[PDB]
Amino acid sequence: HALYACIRCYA
Repeated sequence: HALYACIRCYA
């Protein structure tokens, strides 16, 4: 949804 959570998700 936002770039930062996308990062969280892949991490």
